[PDB]
Amino acid sequence: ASVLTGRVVSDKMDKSITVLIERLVRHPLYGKQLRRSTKIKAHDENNVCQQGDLVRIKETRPISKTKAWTLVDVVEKVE
Amino acid sequence: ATTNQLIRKGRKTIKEKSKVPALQACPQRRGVCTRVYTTTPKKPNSAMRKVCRVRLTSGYEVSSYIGGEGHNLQEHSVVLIRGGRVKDLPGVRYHTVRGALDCAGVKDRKQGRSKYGAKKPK
Amino acid sequence: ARYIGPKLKLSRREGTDLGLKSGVKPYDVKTKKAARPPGQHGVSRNKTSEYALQLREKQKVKRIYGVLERQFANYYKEAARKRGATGENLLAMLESRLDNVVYRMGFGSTRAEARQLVSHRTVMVKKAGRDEFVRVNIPSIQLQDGDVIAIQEKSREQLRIKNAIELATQRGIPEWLDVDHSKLQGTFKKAPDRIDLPAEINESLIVELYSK
Amino acid sequence: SMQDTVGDMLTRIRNAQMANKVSVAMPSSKLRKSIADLLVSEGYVASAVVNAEENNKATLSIELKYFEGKAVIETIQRFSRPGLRQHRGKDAIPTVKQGMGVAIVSTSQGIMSDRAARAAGIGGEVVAFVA
Amino acid sequence: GLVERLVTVDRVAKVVKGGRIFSFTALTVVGDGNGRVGFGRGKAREVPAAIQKALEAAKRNMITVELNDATLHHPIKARHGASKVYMQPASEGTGVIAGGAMRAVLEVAGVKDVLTKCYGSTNTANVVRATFNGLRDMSTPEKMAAKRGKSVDEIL
RNA sequence: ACCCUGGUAGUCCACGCCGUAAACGAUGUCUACUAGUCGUUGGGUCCGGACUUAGUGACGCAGCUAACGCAAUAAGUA
RNA sequence: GCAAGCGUUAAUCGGAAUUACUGGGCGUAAAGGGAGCGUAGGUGGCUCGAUAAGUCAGAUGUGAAAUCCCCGGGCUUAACCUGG
RNA sequence: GGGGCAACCCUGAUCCAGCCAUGCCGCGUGUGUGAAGAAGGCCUUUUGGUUGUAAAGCACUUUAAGCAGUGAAGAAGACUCCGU
RNA sequence: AAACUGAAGAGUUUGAUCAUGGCUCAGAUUGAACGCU
Repeated sequence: ASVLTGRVVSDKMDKSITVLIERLVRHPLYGKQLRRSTKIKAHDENNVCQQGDLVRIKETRPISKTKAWTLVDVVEKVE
Repeated sequence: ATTNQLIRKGRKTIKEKSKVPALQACPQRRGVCTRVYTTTPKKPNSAMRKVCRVRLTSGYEVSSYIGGEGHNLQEHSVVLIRGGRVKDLPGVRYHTVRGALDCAGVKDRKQGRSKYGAKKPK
Repeated sequence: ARYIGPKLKLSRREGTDLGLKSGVKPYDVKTKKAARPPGQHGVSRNKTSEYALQLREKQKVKRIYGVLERQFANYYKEAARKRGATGENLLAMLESRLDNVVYRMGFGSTRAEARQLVSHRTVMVKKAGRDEFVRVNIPSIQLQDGDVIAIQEKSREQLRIKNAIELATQRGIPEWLDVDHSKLQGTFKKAPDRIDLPAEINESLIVELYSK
Repeated sequence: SMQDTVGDMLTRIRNAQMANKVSVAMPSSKLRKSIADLLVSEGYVASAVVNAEENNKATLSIELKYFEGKAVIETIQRFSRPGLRQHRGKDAIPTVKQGMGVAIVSTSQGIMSDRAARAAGIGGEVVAFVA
Repeated sequence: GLVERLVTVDRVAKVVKGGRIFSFTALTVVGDGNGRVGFGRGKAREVPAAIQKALEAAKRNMITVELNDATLHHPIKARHGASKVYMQPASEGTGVIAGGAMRAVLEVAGVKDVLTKCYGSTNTANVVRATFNGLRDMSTPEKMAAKRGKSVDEIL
């Protein structure tokens, strides 16, 4: 439905990971695209992925106070 | 002033403050005269210009210029003060409105009557 | 409002005939003063500036048709918006005014007397497509392609209308208007073209003035 | 160092024509050849031939034109620089000299003139204005 | 059959032992109204002699401009020193909306409708010269096509 | 005060502070391109010259500049 | 010159390219940090591929109505109302 | 819109009216004709200029306001009766 | 068919000049106030 891709910058929570999604939001006056980033905490039920991995996360019903996304696929892993 | 420098700091123009702070963005304010004196203008020219120091309802106490030939203002006279500075007078940025509340219109005015609160002669 | 005061000191300020007096006398005989502007001095020194030939060119068109600034600046706003040349869309809106047309057709000795006919409910207009002859008292009605003008039955025996026709024939009748003296009826067939009005009016000065 | 290869190309052409040089040469590249080829087909330069040099290097030589002793390329300015890229849609391509000049546009169908992009109804990166 | 118009008359002065020697400078723009235009400024102790001397300097500094039959062919941006001018073609009936210095050269050169704007310093002598450079540097679609060896149809 | 006769801190050394100068080319750093002429420093390669480099100077086109002036060591073209 | 209004004051934008994105400058007019190394960041050689995120195009959904603009229609005209 | 089977009731929402040139728009305060170019004012070189066809005079017109009539549309046809 | 139409400068530093640069002005707008009407 609504899937998002980004790296894992933290995984030191039980059944939870922090995902850093990058976007290029363009300045509304000067036209240069600035690469910004937001930290989205997703839910990793089995707690398998570590930090530094590519993960797809989809929006779902909230699982915690500040957690409403869940891990669906780990396309890439730390080298 | 590169593109990267503009999306970091950005042009910041500065707005000028009001030249008539006592009015508080109002067209006119009423006040009470605490002193009605005369003073001398600056270097280039000479005269005895009539000035009234008035305490306004905004909490400011400024000096306004009584324009016209003759007036009837004393202490505790209730006057309307508008904006507009007098170039020759240092520290006078307001004009008293003639005909408004206590200030009378200029007695024998004929041409610019509405600027001096004078009724049309019959 | 409208201008009520003397008419031959308006022309004199413009330096040309404005048709503010019915053509029974030559323009230089009705006033005989028309070399010097009105007032004490009139014809003197000082070099006129670019703004003065702009103001005087727009003041002149306003005095010809009898329209004040606010109603006349609205016309320029309609003419600018409107597609095509501004200074020619402006001259059409002013020539399509109902009070101007009952003078181009011959029922008014002058636009001021034609203003006194439209306003006093003595002229009926019929919009093209409708079949009724409404009475109107609005000088500034913009006529359109096909509108028919007719004099009111009550005031069809007017002694001032009868001699306004006689005097119009000498002045002539335009081709964008079809008049019927016997039936006291006309037709606004078409708005006049730029080459159907005098070439002494410089409409480019009018558009030049309304841009600061 | 050099961080605008396209800007260097145009600067070489701009200075060579200012100096009335017969031809301008520079290390070659497909992006440079693609722009140089468009300049030839637009009629701004005589020809542009690539000579394969040693150590897998190439030289792009452009033959310039002059009309009545004046350079044919009156102005050649870069629009989309690396510090600020400019991508435009099919209806936002800026014209050069009211259609007389060429706004070189990099579309998904390759480098081509702005009049070609509008005909194809396609946008792209407006890389330069040549007039 | 040439159209002449005076742009500005300025009073200048030179200093000597006894005092000041005042002279007058006049800047004129002469033009055919059909594409031929030229400016010149003359100096004399009297205004009529400064005006007359300006006219003769302008009739020898002339250029022919190929206009788009009512207006310019393409937007123009020119400069002379510190005055930056800009002109773009306008639709018929727009009129020459320009400042006094820009209007004089454009009106007498035959332009009837153009959009202008003057940047930098608005010195009449330099603005007239900056506009004069822009009109002389302006190009025609026929000239652009022939320059590239193509036709006007091949170059929209 | 300038001038004269003396004269102490300082100037010198070691170790630390200070962090400022008309600390200037009143010209940020790094690239590429654009007539030329004459010096000079450290190389190099050729035949006393010639050429080519990396500095350091004096001029001088185009170009730029309000002007002064800059001008391959740009204040030119990007 | 405006006109049942006309002036004055207050206030916003404009003119001001006078914060310059469009669209300015920094030798001497205000403006190069005393110099350097370097973190974040910005930007970045050539060739053959892959991907399609940016970019571009198309389709679909949505972007309320009113307002703005265009073409009309009704108020005697206009302001006003109004259909697409 | 609320209640009621309805009748009907309630509704300072709303639909209107009042006050204010506060704004936008429209109309008016007349129109033609009138010269040895009256007088009065103002200037002046003391006699001319100007106010100026402006006024007076003469011939008209009645928008708006006033007076008197007439007079749509905003109303959706409730109830009751018949028929299917 | 159309919505696609739009860009003005001036005064003021000097004995004079060009540049720089501030200040001021002409425009539009208002739920406006005030003065005369």
